Amino acid sequence: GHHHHHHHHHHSSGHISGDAMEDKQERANYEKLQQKFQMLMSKHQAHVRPQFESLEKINKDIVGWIKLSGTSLNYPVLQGKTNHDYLNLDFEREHRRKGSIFMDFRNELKNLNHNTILYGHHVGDNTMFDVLEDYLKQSFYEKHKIIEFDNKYGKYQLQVFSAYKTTTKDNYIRTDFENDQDYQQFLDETKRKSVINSDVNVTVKDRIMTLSTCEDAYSETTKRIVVVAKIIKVS
Ligand code: NI
Ligand code: NI
Ligand code: NI
Ligand code: NI
Repeated sequence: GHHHHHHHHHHSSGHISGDAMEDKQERANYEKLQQKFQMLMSKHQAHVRPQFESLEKINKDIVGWIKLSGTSLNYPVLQGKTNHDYLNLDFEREHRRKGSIFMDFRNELKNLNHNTILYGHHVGDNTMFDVLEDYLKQSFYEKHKIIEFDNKYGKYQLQVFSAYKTTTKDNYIRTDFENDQDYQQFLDETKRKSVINSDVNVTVKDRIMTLSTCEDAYSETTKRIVVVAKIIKVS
């Protein structure tokens, strides 16, 4: 008939059965929010501001939405005053190990900085940023070159051009650069590190978005997966 998932998923705790009740409840909350957002989008076909003004009623910290068709990446983007505000908090401001997909506290929304950074968990249960790992394969990249990114000030597409693995020590990412030479070096370095080949033209006149896995404090994880994309304005 008309099914969004392999199996039917109950949303009310009282009807959720089986193992991992909590995980299923967390999943239910995202499914509910995805539905609310999808209806908002289909309704405001000519704009994007109303969609987010509606989401802000839930939490003013919801500053965007990121979605990749055919994958589990379909979540609200949170932003706090630090890069750990939403590390272990969901969009309802409830404590959750996986937290939220969140934007670096330094980034602007109305007029994007040179490099906009989003962070998310990668626990390997096919949620949040687990999808970034799939980008390390050329086959997957080719079929998922465009990611949707929306915010109150516009609708964008992220044209993926680099995916690689690094350490968890690499904790300082620049949002803007001293000059074109440094930005050019960053772009060149980004393509150089990529384990996948891309034909995307990115120049110093362009803006990019960095998607990075992020781990819990005092975690054993040693590697991070990074995916970088060129930001394209849709409407
Ligand atoms: Ni079933
Ligand atoms: Ni269920
Ligand atoms: Ni049932
Ligand atoms: Ni608390």
